[PDB]
Amino acid sequence: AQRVTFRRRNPYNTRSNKIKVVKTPGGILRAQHVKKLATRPKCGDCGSALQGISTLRPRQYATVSKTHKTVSRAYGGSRCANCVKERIIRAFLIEEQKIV
Amino acid sequence: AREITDIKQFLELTRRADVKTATVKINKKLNKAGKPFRQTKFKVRGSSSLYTLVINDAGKAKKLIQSLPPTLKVNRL
Amino acid sequence: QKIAKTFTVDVSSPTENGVFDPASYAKYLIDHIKVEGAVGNLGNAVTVTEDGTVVTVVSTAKFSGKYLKYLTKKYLKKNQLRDWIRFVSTKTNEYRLAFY
Amino acid sequence: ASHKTFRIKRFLAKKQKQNRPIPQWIQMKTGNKIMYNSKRRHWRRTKLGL
Amino acid sequence: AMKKVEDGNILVFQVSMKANKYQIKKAVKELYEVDVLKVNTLVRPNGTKKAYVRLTADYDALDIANRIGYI
RNA sequence: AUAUGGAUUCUUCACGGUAACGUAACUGAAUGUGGAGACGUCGGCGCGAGCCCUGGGAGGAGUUAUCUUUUCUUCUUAACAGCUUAUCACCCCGGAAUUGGUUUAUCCGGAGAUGGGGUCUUAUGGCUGGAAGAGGCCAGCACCUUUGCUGGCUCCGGUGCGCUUGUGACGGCCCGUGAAAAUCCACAGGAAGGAAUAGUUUUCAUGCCAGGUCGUACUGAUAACCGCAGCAGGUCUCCAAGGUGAACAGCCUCUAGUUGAUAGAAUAAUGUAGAUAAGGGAAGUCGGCAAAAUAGAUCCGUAACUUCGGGAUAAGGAUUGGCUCUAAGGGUCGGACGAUCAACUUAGAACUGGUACGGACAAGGGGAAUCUGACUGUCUAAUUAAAACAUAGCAUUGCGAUGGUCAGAAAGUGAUGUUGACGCAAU
RNA sequence: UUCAAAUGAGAACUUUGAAGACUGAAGUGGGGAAAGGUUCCACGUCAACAGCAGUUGGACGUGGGUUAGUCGAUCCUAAGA
Ligand SMILES: [Cl-]
Ligand SMILES: [Cl-]
Ligand SMILES: [Cl-]
Ligand SMILES: [Mg+2]
Ligand SMILES: [Mg+2]
Ligand SMILES: [Mg+2]
Ligand SMILES: [Mg+2]
Ligand SMILES: [Mg+2]
Ligand SMILES: [Mg+2]
Ligand SMILES: [Mg+2]
Ligand SMILES: [Mg+2]
Ligand SMILES: [Mg+2]
Ligand SMILES: [Mg+2]
Ligand SMILES: [Mg+2]
Ligand SMILES: [Mg+2]
Ligand SMILES: [Mg+2]
Ligand SMILES: [Mg+2]
Ligand SMILES: [Mg+2]
Ligand SMILES: [Mg+2]
Ligand SMILES: [Mg+2]
Ligand SMILES: [Mg+2]
Ligand SMILES: [Mg+2]
Ligand SMILES: [Mg+2]
Ligand SMILES: [Mg+2]
Ligand SMILES: [Mg+2]
Ligand SMILES: [Mg+2]
Ligand SMILES: [Mg+2]
Ligand SMILES: [Mg+2]
Ligand SMILES: [Zn+2]
Repeated sequence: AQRVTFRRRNPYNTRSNKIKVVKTPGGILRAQHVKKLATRPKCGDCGSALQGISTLRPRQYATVSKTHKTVSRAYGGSRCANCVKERIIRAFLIEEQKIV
Repeated sequence: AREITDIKQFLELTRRADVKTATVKINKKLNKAGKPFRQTKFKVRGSSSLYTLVINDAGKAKKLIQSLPPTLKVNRL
Repeated sequence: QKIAKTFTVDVSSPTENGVFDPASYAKYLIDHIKVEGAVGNLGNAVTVTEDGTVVTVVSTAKFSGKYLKYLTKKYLKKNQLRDWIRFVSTKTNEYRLAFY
Repeated sequence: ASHKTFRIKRFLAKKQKQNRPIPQWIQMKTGNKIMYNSKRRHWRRTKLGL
Repeated sequence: AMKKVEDGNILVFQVSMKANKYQIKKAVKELYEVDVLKVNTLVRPNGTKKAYVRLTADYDALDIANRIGYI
């Protein structure tokens, strides 16, 4: 039945003032301010979420290694595999049609 | 804040030139369904991280305590 | 799967003053310990021995230190000994009566 | 409020120091006719207008 | 303030309103020949600035205080 | 700022996996492209966290005429870090009508379903490090004392249309489709820079230095703000225990907080506030003003009229406590049936009483018509809430931009206009 | 609201203890945004103020108190200026 308070000066329930209730090693309940959840990067062509890419706030990508931000393929962290497949098939067939 | 499970890398940390202090913690815990055993923890204070090695066998614990470098500040309990 | 549990009660201090009777105290537990229901179902499941200085209870049934303290407090109140005798625990499942 | 600019806090500091009684030794000076501080302020009677 | 000297190894000073933490640390080192761990500052309600100066472990604040002249 | 280790290079700028993609690293200028920042509301469903409820055990307290293996209370684990953990999505194999799969909610499949085997986001959870050395609960000892010492325990479970909150996949709605920018990252591109007795990567690990300035006390209101005041007024928001019950209703209690508002004595009239009345029942009064009556839930039953949606809780009836029982409605586990565990939901039957039972609290009066406005909505702050205003619908009027309507003292000046007749403007 | 003790020249009103009650988690609880500006805390202390009282106080006198690389401001842009 322990009640909690905000730990900052903002007294309103905005998107940047969300809290979670946790229990401390001291045995009491205390509010825990939580950052807004991240959004997965999306494919450039179809707009679907990219597989194999970490989900973080924009500034946090500068701290992680490059292996978390790309895929070992052309357009790795930009376009998904299916859209890359469509690009290659279209490129080959159109250029062949140009010759004929 | 970091745990190591290999003794070979533990001795390398004790001579990293930035380590000056260490502590030994003895814990009296119960195993799955047997008699109580003494558990010891070796904690190395690095510049950025604290490394903890935990071994549950007292026979190997005694050897590791002796093998610690003589120039390292070791705190017992 | 029902290994016996031993409870030891030391009455050395109260009997020294002579205001306590260890034999009667052990007999009270015989006629008041409930086991799987009502009183008197001690089918070689609860035994309360006596040697003149300590009280030993060994039970293979539902018994606990809290229940033992509960029955001991009832006996002390019956004989008006709450103002002198206190049921104190020294170690796990080992107890004593303090005269103070 | 707890949130205050530097200018406001500096203004409040001066008003605190001006709110004090007149020293007694000044009243014994030759040709002295000053008796009490006529500009005394209480926080609940007159507001600073700030 | 005297409690922080003997116990916390911290010297308390009144400083000019125009001085920042860099200047306070520099001034203490040359005035009293001591090393400074860190400096915390605040502006008092009367319009003056107070600095909490903590010396390094190699120095004792109490020995500095009685050498300055205040005990 | 910089060094070492590691990685890489004589095929100069890494390898594995059919693939989804994996990793401790693993050159990338101009320029270009893309992503994150970055977004409405309502509904049910899944999952998580805290809280609530509860079993065993280890301590302390309370009650003890009698009863109660009883009543109350303590049993906790931060940021961060390592490993692991997922609906959705995607990949490979395979080729489907006797169509199958599948949500509470009907959608999906030869543009490749079901099924078998894999990949990925880490919301979230688990274990470990942080970390028991802390914190919590007790016991045995010293003592004006600067105030202490030594001991133990701090454990293992269950449950859900629960409450609060977060989140995921979906669904409904619009002539309404529900910010911007700073900032960070990836890719495309290939300008340059580069090895053999030698170089390069500070997007891998470790190590070194620094992080200024201003705010920070307290009240936040029946006494710290505004109303001339320590004024029954006014003033934005977060946290939210148990019982009764549909319930953030009323009523009682735990934690915490108050016990403040000039008092004493007496009990006349008249008042203010709260109440009850024999018989009659609106005869009172401009007028049923005021008050009374009705009230929850279950079952039965329900007219004229109607824009077919309503009217409707129409109207009008019956039942309701306590106690002892019965019947039906589920999960999981080794393969045809058993064992075991855990939810309040509904229906029915006996017995029982001063015939009482939504027992306090809570809680619709109804019917037959006329005038008027269609409806919801809106205004005379401090005497008027209405039939007044608005509204959808209907109709008229101007205008094709060198224009209509309107603004400005003027202007190399403005609104409609990020507009173009399914528009703007004026009635 | 009541009893007793303590303090004091003086106590229906201050302090401590005991008892009886209320707010009943959309609180008379625990934090804040505006606004106020030292009202915060201790010691001393009662002429005036707290529409009775007063030994008490948000009163009077004298002092003490607000510590940040991580919470805000600072930076960005919104209608607009
Ligand atoms: Cl302030
Ligand atoms: Cl009267
Ligand atoms: Cl009409
Ligand atoms: Mg903000
Ligand atoms: Mg004052
Ligand atoms: Mg005021
Ligand atoms: Mg500061
Ligand atoms: Mg504060
Ligand atoms: Mg004012
Ligand atoms: Mg005014
Ligand atoms: Mg209910
Ligand atoms: Mg009557
Ligand atoms: Mg009658
Ligand atoms: Mg009449
Ligand atoms: Mg008449
Ligand atoms: Mg009426
Ligand atoms: Mg109307
Ligand atoms: Mg409505
Ligand atoms: Mg009016
Ligand atoms: Mg009116
Ligand atoms: Mg009209
Ligand atoms: Mg314009
Ligand atoms: Mg009430
Ligand atoms: Mg009450
Ligand atoms: Mg005060
Ligand atoms: Mg008075
Ligand atoms: Mg007086
Ligand atoms: Mg004063
Ligand atoms: Zn794509």
